[PDB]
Amino acid sequence: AQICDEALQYAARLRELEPGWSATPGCQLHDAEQLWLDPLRAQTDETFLQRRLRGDWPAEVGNRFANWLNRAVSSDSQILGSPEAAQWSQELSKELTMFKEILEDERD
Amino acid sequence: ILSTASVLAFERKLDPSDALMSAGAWAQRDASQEWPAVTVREKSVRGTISNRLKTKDRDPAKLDASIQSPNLQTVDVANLPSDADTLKVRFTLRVLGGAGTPSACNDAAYRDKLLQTVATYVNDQGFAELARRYAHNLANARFLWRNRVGAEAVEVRINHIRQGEVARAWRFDALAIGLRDFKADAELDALAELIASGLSGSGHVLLEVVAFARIGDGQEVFPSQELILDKGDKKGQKSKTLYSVRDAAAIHSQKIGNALRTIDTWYPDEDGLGPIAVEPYGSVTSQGKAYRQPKQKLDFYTLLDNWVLRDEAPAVEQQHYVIANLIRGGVFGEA
Amino acid sequence: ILSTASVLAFERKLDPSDALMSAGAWAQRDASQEWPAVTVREKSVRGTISNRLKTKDRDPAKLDASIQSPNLQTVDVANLPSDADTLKVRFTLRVLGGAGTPSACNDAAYRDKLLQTVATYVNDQGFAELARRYAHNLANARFLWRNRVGAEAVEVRINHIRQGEVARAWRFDALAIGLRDFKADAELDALAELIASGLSGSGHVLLEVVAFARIGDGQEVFPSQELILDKGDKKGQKSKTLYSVRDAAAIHSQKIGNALRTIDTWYPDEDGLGPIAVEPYGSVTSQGKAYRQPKQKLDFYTLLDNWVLRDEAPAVEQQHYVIANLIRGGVFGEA
Amino acid sequence: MNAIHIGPFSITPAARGLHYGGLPHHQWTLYYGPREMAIKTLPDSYTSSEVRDEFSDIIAEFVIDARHRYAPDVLELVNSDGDAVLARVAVSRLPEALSGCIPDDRFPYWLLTASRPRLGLPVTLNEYTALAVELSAPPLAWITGLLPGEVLTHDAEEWRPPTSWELRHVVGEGSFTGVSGAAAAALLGMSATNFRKYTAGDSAANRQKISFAAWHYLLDRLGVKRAS
DNA sequence: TTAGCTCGAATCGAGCTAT
DNA sequence: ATAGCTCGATTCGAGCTAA
Repeated sequence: AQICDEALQYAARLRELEPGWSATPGCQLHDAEQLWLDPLRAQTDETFLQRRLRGDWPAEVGNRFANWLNRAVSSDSQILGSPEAAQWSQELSKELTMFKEILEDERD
Repeated sequence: ILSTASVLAFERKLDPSDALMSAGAWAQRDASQEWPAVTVREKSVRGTISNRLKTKDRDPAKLDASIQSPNLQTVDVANLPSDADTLKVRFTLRVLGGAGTPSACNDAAYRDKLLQTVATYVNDQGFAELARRYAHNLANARFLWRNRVGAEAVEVRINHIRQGEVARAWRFDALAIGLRDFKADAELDALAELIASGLSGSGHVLLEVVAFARIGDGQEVFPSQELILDKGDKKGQKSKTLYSVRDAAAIHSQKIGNALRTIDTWYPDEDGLGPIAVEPYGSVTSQGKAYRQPKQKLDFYTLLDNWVLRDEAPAVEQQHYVIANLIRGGVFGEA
Repeated sequence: ILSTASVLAFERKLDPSDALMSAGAWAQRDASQEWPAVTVREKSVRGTISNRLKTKDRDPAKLDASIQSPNLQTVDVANLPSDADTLKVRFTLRVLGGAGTPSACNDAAYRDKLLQTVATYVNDQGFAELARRYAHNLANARFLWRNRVGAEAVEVRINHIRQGEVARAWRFDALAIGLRDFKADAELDALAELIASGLSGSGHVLLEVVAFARIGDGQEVFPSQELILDKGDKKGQKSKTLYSVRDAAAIHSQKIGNALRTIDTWYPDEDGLGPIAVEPYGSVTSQGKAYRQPKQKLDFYTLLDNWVLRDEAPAVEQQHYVIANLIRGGVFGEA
Repeated sequence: MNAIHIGPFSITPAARGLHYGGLPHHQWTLYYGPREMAIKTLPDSYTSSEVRDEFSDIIAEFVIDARHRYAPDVLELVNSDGDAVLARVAVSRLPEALSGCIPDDRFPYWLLTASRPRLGLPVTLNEYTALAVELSAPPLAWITGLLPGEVLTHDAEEWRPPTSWELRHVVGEGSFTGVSGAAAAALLGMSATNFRKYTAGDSAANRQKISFAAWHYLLDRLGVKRAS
């Protein structure tokens, strides 16, 4: 919960940057997560990316952060074989569905 | 005391090349030297949602709203030219020999015992059954994985090369030789003798393998599929890319080698499925299961350990499987 | 008392360059100066569970679950073109001279004694046996490490480049000259005398070595492999990285030097392996063991200490080993 | 002021000072023999204790890096499966019968290295006990990596007496063993003045070189070498 | 605990011997 | 390997100072 709270805070403090930093040129700029990283691009782009962000409602960012957390957890096969990984996956699913519900209503 | 080594790396025999795809017309196979190559092409696809939902996405309003925005993708596709019904797939195969000698080992006593075991096998039962099965998988176009599943006629030609010229040529009908039975044929016997001479170290064996499959005018062929780093947008997702070397659709060499290794008809489960690729723990990706589990003591590692350390020679079929595993190579030997 | 020096750094003779790999066809190798380079490219590999399991991963459910999640990765792969069967590998070799002189030496008396010892060696028997064995490893394509194991015809061309021009040309059949025996041949003797003049310091010699290997059309070639930081995603893992300098597959210069260094046939163990690289403690990376153990009093350091400090000259074979190790160079002396 | 000596380390001040801010300062540099480790500009109002506390952290991280770099290699006793570790022993050297090994079910107990390419042999509990007795590493075996091989050899014809700086690795309060010079002299059955004569600086006329038996018995009794 | 220092006495190495 | 010697240099113990 503290990791997901800090992720939400980090996006909130990126919200104070320039509105159109996501439109800068670059080969790797994380376009999948740039919809969530810069909400303010929809103001300048009335028809380029505002409707895409409204209709798509990107919640795969939660899946990518869950994959990052899976990369950040210890690779213990004893937990994976036992139900400890089951409880860890259940609590991770609860925290990520809460986090996805947070990112769901960002268009209001 | 003869404990097994911590590193037992083996180099692969039966080295296959990348198999290139070109296309043309049937009865022009004798003049198929300058056939145009099959080129990987870009096309745009749009589809509706068809995956299973997890009982929470089954809301009709949400499903209809998802259909209002169908996914847009671009994919790589390989097709024949419209004036061409035959697929030509050509690769080369080197048969090396020296299967039982590891490329890396720790224990010299284990290496000597394993080489003695392999020499005992070769003396008692040479590379004959294995070579017959390899020649069978080479004479039926199993390396044409999805390219012969619905072909009207599949015809493969095997040539033997010494000085850049054909030393002996083989002509086969790949639909007559099925994907199931390892029968006996005089041309197949000669090809098996050549593979045996290659695997025994008697001489150099280089074979070019050209397979012709009459599929249809402008039909879709199926080359090897690569991976995508997925660093683009959601419109041009590039969800599918195909393998090519120089603007020519190709099949990965390891896929051809996997199709050539499909000789294992000795796994404990019922052989109604047919042959499977020779590999430790008999793990086929299609069914996602492992024939020759270590629990039933018929995997490669337990058989090799019993044959070499305890001198418990398995059945001739199981030692054929073990020597085929030595032929395919590997990084056998844990810490 | 004339103790040994703490700092005994040596510089290497027989300096090779990086060996570049190019491709073409046999019987046009006389016009191979414009052959296209072998390019290192990417392909995708899909693998199953083929390594040993530690008695806890051998459960059928866990093994099948590991099957359902195969390891996807990309590998650097170098292949010949489908119309080219010959691999060309070219490097330049420079032989310096002044092997017994260290680059750094703490003790002046030990420096003088070592110089007298090496001068006594050269006066008794010069750099003739060592240069003959180096010329043998030049004549056969031992620097063509895995590209020689299945090549049908290997030919090595060695030129003496005096003023940027071929002052003397050698052409060899690298398969007639095996990897086991150091025989005598007139052209081998001439190249041995040239390398001897290089090692003695009589004149400057620069050797351009070009090797052609008839492997097959589209067959895999094996350049040197690099290190992976192992930080990216598992799907785009880059499990194998090949060495290139400018979009051209290459072999490391120290690998070429190690293959030329394979002249040591005088180690206490038997001649089953054949020659090994002249290293202190006779280390072979593939076998994972040390011939010439320090316990057996036949390594470089004990022989050098007995020869120099206390005038116990070993056998002429061990003298050849010691001088070849001084040619090899290294940071000797107590750190 | 004057140089501060902490075992093998030395904090010598600069001969000329400077003024940082409005206060006088000197640069204090830390040595490990001839190796300069760090320099700090310190106020002239610091005592020796504060100057030592300024470099205590660098000395501590040197000690940690020396313990991790020269830690003795560990042998592991495993069962037939090779997965469960039954006993761990840290050895000064490996058995000469170690070869590349994966445990079988032919023998119940296997002795294996902790290194990733594992070396080993089948072993009984009596043989494992004998090997652990005659190969074990003393608790301060990492200090031997900081000493040359010509002072740690049992060959009397290849042995050289340790210098004062090499003695101060193990003899002082600022050394790696932490025992005093009087305690070290009590361990050897020696007078404290005679043992101080061993660790006397170069600015001294009465200096004695320790003998073979005394040096090796000191290493035994300190837990550095030949103590299992 | 560090860091030394005389002062006579015992020890140390490397020469020789004898049996 | 035993058994023992001489002779000059080095070590050794117990006083002492010096901090």
